[PDB]
Amino acid sequence: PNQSGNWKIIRSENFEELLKVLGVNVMLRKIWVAAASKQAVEIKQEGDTFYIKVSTTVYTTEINFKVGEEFEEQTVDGRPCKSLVKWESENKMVCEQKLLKGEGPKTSWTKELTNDGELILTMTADDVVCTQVFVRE
Ligand SMILES: *C/C=C(C)/C=C/C=C(C)/C=C/C1=C(C)CCCC1(C)C
Repeated sequence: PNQSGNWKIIRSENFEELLKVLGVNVMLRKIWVAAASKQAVEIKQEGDTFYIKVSTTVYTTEINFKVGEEFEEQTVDGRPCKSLVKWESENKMVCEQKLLKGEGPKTSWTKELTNDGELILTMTADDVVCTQVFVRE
């Protein structure tokens, strides 16, 4: 059941708390928290192959992966990492991340398309879980 589409954010929970764990400067946190409620997300899914574009005025990223194959992306705070996505269930994928260089909080993300048509993203750093909920444009 396919996640392709243009998605608009409706709620963002614990994003500032996540940025705190990641050590992001407070003045930057305020800007990023504001931008998080205005983001645009585009997904192109063909089976296990994904393209994801996340766009805001301060931050934009493009993610490319196939489920089950290691790939490179960045942590939320911008550090290059090695990632691997697996299906946890029919509708929900989970990504484990490992920094290329250095140490820091354990980070991961999940993405799920629900029965009622919401896309739910979670992003985790150590004990803090941020949840962002999207609906189709
Ligand atoms: C599967 C969906 C993924 C992996 C989405 C990742 C989205 C981000 C890493 C978003 C990051 C943002 C910032 C770093 C600051 C501006 C607000 C966000 C939420 C767009």
